[PDB]
Formats: sequence, structure tokens, C-alpha cells
Amino acid sequence: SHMRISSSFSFGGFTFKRTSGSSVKREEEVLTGNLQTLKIRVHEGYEEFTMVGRRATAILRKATRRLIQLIVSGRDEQSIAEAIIVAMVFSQEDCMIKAVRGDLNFVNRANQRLNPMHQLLRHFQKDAKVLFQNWGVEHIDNVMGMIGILPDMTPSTEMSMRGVRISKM
Repeated sequence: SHMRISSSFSFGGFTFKRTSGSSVKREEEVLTGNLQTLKIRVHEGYEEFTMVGRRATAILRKATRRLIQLIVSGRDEQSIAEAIIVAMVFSQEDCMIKAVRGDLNFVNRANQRLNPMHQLLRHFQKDAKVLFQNWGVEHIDNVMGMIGILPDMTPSTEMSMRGVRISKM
């Protein structure tokens, strides 16, 4: 049932669909720098998702708590950043957890406490500076139709945030 439920869903304003590979679920306690414990539902294994939003789309390959490749197209800098934020949170990477600042106590529109993955999502939806700063950058190859993006959102032909590429298409 875990495979079935995680095959198609909405997260962070994006429709996710699994296109390849599998995972198993498990509950994993993590600790933010503010020493807050979050019990997250972790996907264990290699999978590939497509993400479709209002103003951006992405393709994501990930493994257990590790983003492998992310390609995003968007209408503008804002919508592209938004897609990158959701992918980074969804990746469940340690460096994303470690980018949290302060305590998370987000509530939905009925004033009920949001689940841990949504605590993370809400947090970084407000400001992704620490997230992008701590994610990491790498050298990239020059591939036609693709360009890198730095943590300050400036495009670069030489470097990019780790695993992240922006499609000109």
C-alpha cells in the first residue's frame, strides 16, 4: 500500500507522480539545529518523480534521504525557486533538516498541527536562504539547453547547486 499511496500525490503546490523505481516507508526521528525532534516518514530506496505546478515543472531522481538529480523549468525566478524548495524538502536530505532555524509549530487552516514534512515545507516556503546556502554547489558540464543556478538564484554556465539544473526549454 505504501507504493500505491506514494505513486501519485500533491505536495507544496506540486502534483507528484512516480515514474521509476520503488521505496519502502519508515518512521525516522531527526533533530533540527534548534534541537527539535521531528518524526518524518522516510522513503527508503531509489525513485524518480515528475513534479507539475502552476508556474513550474520538474523532474526529480532521488534515493533514500538523498537528491540525485533535479531539472526544473519555470516562468520566472520566483516560480523556479519555489519548485527547487519543494524538491529539496521532499528529498528529506540531512542538510535540509540542518538548515532549519528556530522551532516549527505550523498549523493548517483548521488550526491543527501539520505533519513533520509540512513543518519543514512551511518553514522553507517563508525563506530558503539558509537552505540554498547550505545545500552545496558543484562544477557542471556545458550541456545545450541546460544552465546552472547558484544559491543567490543567479544563473551560471560553470556551476550550480548540487544536483540542480535549470532547463532553458
